Amino acid sequence: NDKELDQLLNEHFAGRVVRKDLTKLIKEGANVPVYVLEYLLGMYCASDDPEIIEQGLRNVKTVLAENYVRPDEAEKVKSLVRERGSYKVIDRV
Amino acid sequence: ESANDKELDQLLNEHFAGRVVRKDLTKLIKEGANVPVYVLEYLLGMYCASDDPEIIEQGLRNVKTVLAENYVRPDEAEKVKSLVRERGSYKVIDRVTVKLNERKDKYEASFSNLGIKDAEISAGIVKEYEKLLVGGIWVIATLSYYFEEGQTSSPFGVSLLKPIQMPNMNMDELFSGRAALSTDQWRESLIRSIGMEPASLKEDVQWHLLARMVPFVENNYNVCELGPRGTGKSHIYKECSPNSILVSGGQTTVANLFYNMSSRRIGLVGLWDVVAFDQVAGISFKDKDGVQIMKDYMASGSFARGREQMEASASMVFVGNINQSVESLVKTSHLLAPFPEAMIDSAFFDRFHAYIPGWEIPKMRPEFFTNRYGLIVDYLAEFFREMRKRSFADSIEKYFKLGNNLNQRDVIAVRKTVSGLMKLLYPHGQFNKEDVRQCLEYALQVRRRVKEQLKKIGGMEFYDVHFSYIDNDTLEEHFVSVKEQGGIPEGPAKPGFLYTIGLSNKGMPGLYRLELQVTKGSGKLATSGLWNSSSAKEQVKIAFDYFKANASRISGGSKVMEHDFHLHVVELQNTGPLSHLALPSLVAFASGLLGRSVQSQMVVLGDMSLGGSVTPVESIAECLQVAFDAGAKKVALPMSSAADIPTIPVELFTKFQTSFYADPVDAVFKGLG
Repeated sequence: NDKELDQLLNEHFAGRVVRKDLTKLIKEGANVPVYVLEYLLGMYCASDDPEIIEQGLRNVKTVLAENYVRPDEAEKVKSLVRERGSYKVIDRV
Repeated sequence: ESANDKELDQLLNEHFAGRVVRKDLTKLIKEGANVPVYVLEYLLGMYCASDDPEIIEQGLRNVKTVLAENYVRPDEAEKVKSLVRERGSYKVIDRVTVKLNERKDKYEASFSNLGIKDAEISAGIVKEYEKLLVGGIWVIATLSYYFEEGQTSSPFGVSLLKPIQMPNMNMDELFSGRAALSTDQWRESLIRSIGMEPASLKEDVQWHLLARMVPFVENNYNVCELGPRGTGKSHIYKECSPNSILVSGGQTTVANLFYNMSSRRIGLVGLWDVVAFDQVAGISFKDKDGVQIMKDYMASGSFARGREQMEASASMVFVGNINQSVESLVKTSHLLAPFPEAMIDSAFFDRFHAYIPGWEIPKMRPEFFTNRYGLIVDYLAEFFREMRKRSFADSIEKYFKLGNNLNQRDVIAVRKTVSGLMKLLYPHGQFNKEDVRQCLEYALQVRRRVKEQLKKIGGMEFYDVHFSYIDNDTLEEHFVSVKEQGGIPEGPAKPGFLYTIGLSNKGMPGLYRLELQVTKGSGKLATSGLWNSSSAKEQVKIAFDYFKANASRISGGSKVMEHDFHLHVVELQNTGPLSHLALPSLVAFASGLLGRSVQSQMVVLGDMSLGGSVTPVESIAECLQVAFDAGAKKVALPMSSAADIPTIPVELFTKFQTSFYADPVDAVFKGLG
């Protein structure tokens, strides 16, 4: 029935279920709120295949690592925007 | 030794060419210089070619001449400005930061000592050295002045600029160098890198020195260290790191430390990698919520101020002086009595990921300062800063599991400390099981010390202080002791104390202390410190059942069913778990329930079955020798063990008042007198 519950929630609350335990694997260390990671894994979950879950989890880790805007380097980021014309960053807007 | 020292020197010169220097000559310059040490390191790296004494001395002359000529005294600062205007250009040494004035779309450099705040600098200089944009670096600069009437920009411009710190980091080369060296060589070189003599220090002191470096590599990694004066606790945080700040006096307002709402600016915890509070005895915050904000940040790594929650990665260190003896402090409030009373709170100390026993380190003496090659301080600091970005706390799950005594906070603390040590010693990521073994043992021990102190403060809630780790291959559970603190006293103790001797699981004779606490209850039995052993719990249950069975013969009216008993096993020699504990448990129950103190300096030997059958003392001579070593004056033995008395040495046997009982009840009677 648990799988039936997951089916029903996916049917009626699509994109709102995140398979809690997975996010704990990312509590290894980060600088991002838990619910943000929840939403990211929700978008990148794709399916229930463990291989696909692991691959999307790796993609999420890499995405968080690549674009963080750690405050001390914030000014530097400005220059990267000014020199390159455009730059992608993760931040609270 | 000397050959090893020299070959290490060529290894450093080979794999870290241009990043190593004889650090002794540095103290030849330091005294007459206001410049931070790492700048001197970089300059000597630039101005020294080889080990020719003439070359070394001439390079030292050159460096002194450069510093004397081009330094800017703060009071002299205004003078320099005029010198720029009259001569058109002027060369200075100063720490420069850069910000992008988006209103003018131009790069403005700020000279902190000189007082200039918006000197125009070209985009090329900015692009060459991105470190200018992070926290500003010490550079040699060529100021230029150019004013036209009606202009709006700052008339000071910078034409030439050369950094005087390591501008870029190549950790691929660092990994190559580390892989090219042994673990012992790497650790010894790291110890040299802070200017200390590796050969003059013990291994334990080296590991505590590395524990000092740990806060530079793990985010939000708190640590507290109290010790005798003169051990150089504050040297590393104040001089040998541009990524650390030693807040003096501990007195800091929450607006400066964490967040200033008026300026909408983050405090120190967002600017520096390590914030070290010197001489914690003076810590006291004007606003009472300051301790609350510290607790929140230390617990979660982020703090909420007003309506906004903000994260910070600063690692907090608390260094303090100890004015008493080591042991005298143990019998004080606990160990952190030096800490201010406003900071004496169980929830506060529960956040400390580590205690560093600053007392064991020998006082700093000039022969402890190395004269050999070591990494440039700036290079080491950049290494630490980059290593902050990685994670290695998952290494334990490859080989070991944590014990069941560790709650989530203890688990987090031990993972953080293991990760920090692992990053310090093995940045390259290649390591074996025994290395992780050593690091995990160290982390568990240092966390356990905080656990003991917090237990001494809080009573019962933090009882699980028997931290241990389980191998994944042999499933052998290794327990870690505080060693230092975990070193027979004198006079009768209160009922519930007794000292027993037995062969551990390794078959070695060892001493253990049994602790019984009796409260009003319903005959329930609780156990702690039994190494989670099913067997030891079984003998404890056997002893409790036998005591319940023969309560009338011993108590004479005292009711077992009306009182709850809690027993605790403390191993004072780290020999291993003991299974032979039935008779000492029975004597414990008898002493605790009757309220009678056991005879002073008596060690009970032998064991019993559930029916009360007494067993002969295994390794009687060795156990007696151990009793003599620990200070036992009286011994209680089974009658059947008397057959092994002729095997006892005469001189050993003459030292004790030997008691032979017959059955466990007679053992009780002998014990209680």
